[PDB]
Amino acid sequence: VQLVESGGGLVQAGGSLRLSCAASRRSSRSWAMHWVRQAPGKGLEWVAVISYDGRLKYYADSVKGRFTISRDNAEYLVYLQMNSLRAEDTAVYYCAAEEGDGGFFDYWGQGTLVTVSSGSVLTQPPSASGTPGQRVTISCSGSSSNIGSNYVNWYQQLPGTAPKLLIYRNNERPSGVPDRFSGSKSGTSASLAISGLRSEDEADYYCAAWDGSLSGRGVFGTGTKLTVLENLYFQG
Ligand SMILES: CN(Cc1cnc2nc(N)nc(N)c2n1)c1ccc(C(=O)N[C@@H](CCC(=O)O)C(=O)O)cc1
Repeated sequence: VQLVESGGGLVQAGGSLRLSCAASRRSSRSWAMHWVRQAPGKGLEWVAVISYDGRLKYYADSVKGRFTISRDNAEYLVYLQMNSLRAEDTAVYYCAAEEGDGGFFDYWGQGTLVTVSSGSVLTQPPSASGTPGQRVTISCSGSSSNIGSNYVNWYQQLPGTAPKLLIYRNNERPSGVPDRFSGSKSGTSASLAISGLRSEDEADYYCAAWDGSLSGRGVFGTGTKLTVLENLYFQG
């Protein structure tokens, strides 16, 4: 199962660009489909969601009134129509899939880059580091409306790759995520714990929840860059 975005490229400010998200296989389950974007060198920003039947849509405040999400279930395509494009919309655009109302993105496309030419917040520590074998913790603090009212998920983004689900529903691990990774949630905060730190763990880590009067909008944490130091932690 592979999601494939297309339609990216260079576009003039004020123009309209339509992105598409296709799937390598069809599913018997019902999937809400999302768009998530990431400006070069910046964090993930949730953009929009469409319900399985197209009845319900939600948008981030930064794109409301300009972007339209739609889907063609017969052709098995999801669209993001980006109108009135601004320089600030320059980003890699991912389409992501959520089964029903689970609240976590199981599948991500590779993303498509959009360059526009002009010529509440989940707080995370910006940087974390440790030596091999050590245990590192990464906090994510929100409010009663987001973390205090929803499951918290965690996503890992290795350099030059699409984000991947790491922890869902506060503390559950997908198949293929070792028990070294563990999540917890208490009140308005959550934390990701990485024990037995390894070189492969060097990546960006994002917490994620939902917000709004009915938690209809997605929200990603500010992001934490984890560095696995090429150093010992003995005294000497
Ligand atoms: C999330 N999704 C892609 C998906 C779903 N709905 C869409 N809906 C629209 N309108 N457009 C798409 N791009 C689209 N893509 C999936 C998810 C899982 C499976 C999948 O695991 N299929 C298994 C069978 C198990 C299953 O049905 O889930 C297989 O072997 O083919 C396929 C597609």
